[PDB]
Amino acid sequence: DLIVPRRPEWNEGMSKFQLDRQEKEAFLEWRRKLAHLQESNEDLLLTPFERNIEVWKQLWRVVERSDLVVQIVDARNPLLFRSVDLERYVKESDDRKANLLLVNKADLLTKKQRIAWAKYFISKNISFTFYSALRVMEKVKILSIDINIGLVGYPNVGKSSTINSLVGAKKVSVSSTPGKTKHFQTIKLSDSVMLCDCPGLVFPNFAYNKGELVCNGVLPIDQLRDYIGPAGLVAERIPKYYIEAIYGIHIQTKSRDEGGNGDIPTAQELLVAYARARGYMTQGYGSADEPRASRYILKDYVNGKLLYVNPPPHLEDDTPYT
Amino acid sequence: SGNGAQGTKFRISLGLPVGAIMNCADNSGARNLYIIAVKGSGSRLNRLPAASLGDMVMATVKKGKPELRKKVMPAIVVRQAKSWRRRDGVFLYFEDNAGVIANPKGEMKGSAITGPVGKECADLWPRVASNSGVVV
Amino acid sequence: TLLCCNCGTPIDGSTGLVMCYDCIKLTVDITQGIPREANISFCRNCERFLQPPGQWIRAELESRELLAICLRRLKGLTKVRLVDASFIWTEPHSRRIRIKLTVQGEAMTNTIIQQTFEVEYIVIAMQCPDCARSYTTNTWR
RNA sequence: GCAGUCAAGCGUUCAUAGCGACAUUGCUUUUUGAUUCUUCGAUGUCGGCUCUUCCUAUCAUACCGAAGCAGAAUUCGGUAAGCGUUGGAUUGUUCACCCACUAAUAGGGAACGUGAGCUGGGUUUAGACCGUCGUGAGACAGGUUAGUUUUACCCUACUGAU
RNA sequence: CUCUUAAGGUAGCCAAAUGCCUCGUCAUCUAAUUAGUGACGCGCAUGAAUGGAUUAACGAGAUUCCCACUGUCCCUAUCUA
Ligand SMILES: [Zn+2]
Ligand SMILES: [Zn+2]
Repeated sequence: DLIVPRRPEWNEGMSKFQLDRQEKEAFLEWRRKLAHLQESNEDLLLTPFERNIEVWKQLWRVVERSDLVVQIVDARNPLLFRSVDLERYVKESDDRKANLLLVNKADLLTKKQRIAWAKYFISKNISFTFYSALRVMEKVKILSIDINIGLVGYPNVGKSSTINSLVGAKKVSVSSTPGKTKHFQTIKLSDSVMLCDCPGLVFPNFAYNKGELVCNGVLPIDQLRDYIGPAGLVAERIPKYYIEAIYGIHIQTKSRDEGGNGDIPTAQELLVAYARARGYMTQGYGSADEPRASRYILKDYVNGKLLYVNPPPHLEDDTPYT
Repeated sequence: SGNGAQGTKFRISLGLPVGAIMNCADNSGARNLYIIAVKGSGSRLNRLPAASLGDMVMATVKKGKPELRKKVMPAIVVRQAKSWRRRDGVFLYFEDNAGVIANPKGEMKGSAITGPVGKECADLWPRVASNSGVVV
Repeated sequence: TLLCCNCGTPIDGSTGLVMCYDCIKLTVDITQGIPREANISFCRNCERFLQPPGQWIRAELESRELLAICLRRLKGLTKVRLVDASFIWTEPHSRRIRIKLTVQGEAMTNTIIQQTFEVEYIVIAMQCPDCARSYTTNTWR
């Protein structure tokens, strides 16, 4: 539901104090809804909504002065990366608006998937475009070619490397961490336009909070402690032969045929076929350590080597086909 | 000894000290038990404590059902390989050191015990004797 | 088809279970051994705070490492399988901090039960001994 | 570091059942500082292993007394040092922290006990690497790595033997 | 716009044999780890042939963990020259 607050009446007045306070209060009362929707659903569900006054104030320096904002989204699960009420929000000053969201890194999805998935956005008559940034229907995937400019995105969905296909000049910092690029940078190029990015953020995607799929880049995979949810999800996907295919390991002959695991084992019978095949053993006794081998498969699940894609808006058995 | 133990046990040759890894004999899903310390132990310099048949220990699990391990729990031995002596003079020894998981009051965690069990533990802990099929 | 064996009336399932949910809710407790108010310390010049013996963590208000110091605070919370330690909001000016904790203490015999309990963390102002003495003038290095 | 007298006041109203001001007298060498008095033609310098004994400012044990001491459980207190006071992870470590048992896991001394008793991880030679300084040789009490530990057959003591 | 006479740490890497504070912070290994590994980086004082980064193989090189193994240890005992 509600996600992003408003930018009320800069208005060209005075009182730096006032310009501070009318946004500080906005933040204090913006977060109220978050707490209102916090106990709203059960009393456990809670997605990663930042509460930093500093970055929430920095966001009020960039979008309006850009007046043309564009979104970056990973092409593996593009619903949660999208912001619901950002469309609703960027319609407040009565001027040039309509962020007109886009998607990014579309060089993993196949032919008979991409068109039936463009039907999603088109059926809801919304704007979008596919863009392979590393390297209405009459398109396949448009090349690099196709007044200020905003560039917002989720952490490390590729926003810090999308500009390496525009100028290719290595202007902004990038690694595989969700907290790198900070202290917004107005990158100048083609002086008729001026481009500004922002620090990364995380918005109120209430759908799928605990039993979800935000183990992509949202929480630090380099710092996790659950190691069964974040690993067992990959077990429900990626049929047994493909992990036998890449790594070459021998997992199980479906021993426990009762309601313990059955087919598609869980995150206790395959992680012990990896670490025991990698020699990663504990301190005290030879035992296949799971949680430090789950961080050697999860950095392979998200970078793009082990691939799984979203199914249509209805519950569907097997959309991907390796 | 009275951590739920019924009577007073005679002395038994201290077979398995700390650092020892003894099999588990219950259906709790644990497959071994690493002893770390002992109850009723005595304190002498450089003497690491030890556990005999019937004794209660603190143990860790090193193989099985990862909701069990990486925590300490009480355990009770039921077999040892060190030959001890019953007061009828006979000596006897099993072929494997083996124990059982329990709570601090003497109640077991599982429901049955595979393999034989010592008289000197069954007489002392009744719940063990209840879940046991073979006593020597 | 069993009886609650504490009250008696609740015929429950044989999935493997114990006395009635109301009976375990009211009589049995597995969160004992903790104060529900915790007094911490904090500066009013550098905004710093610590555990009683240790270095000041330097973390700002509403940081992730607040949970680190708050778990490092000596309770029996560490004993039992912590999970879902998310933050609850409290008024900044009323100088209180609130967290809800949930630990899975075992019931009688291998029956795992949720627990929903809350704790409040209150703060008192210090002046930071290391930050002071430094403003005092004793022997130099 | 420890003790004693004044004890604002906190301790359900109930100045010491208990904790704590302002100070004030004053103790031990088991702490730093200060001195340079003894050793500069050899007092072998960290810690640990081992082993013995002593002190009490008592952690437990025994016996007593008082408590917002019903019982239970605790706290404080008095004589009291007879007996005991651990196994382990990390660290060279003293110190520290943590796990676990335990009646308890108290503090200290004997040339900061103890190298012809051991070890040599550390410091403290020469080799060599990094960082900073320096024009440079070279410096760093900064980090890292490698690096010879000697003699008793004498006197006494002690243990045992004539 | 600039200030010192020049330029102003780029790609890359990191509590690294370079990091004082420091037993840095987070996670993990452990019953417990000032150790070890992975990640973070305003880095006292990293850094590009005063060479940077990665590297299969090799190493009487330094360091951590595991299986096996054992008188290293619990805790000592015995035999021979
Ligand atoms: Zn009931
Ligand atoms: Zn301060």
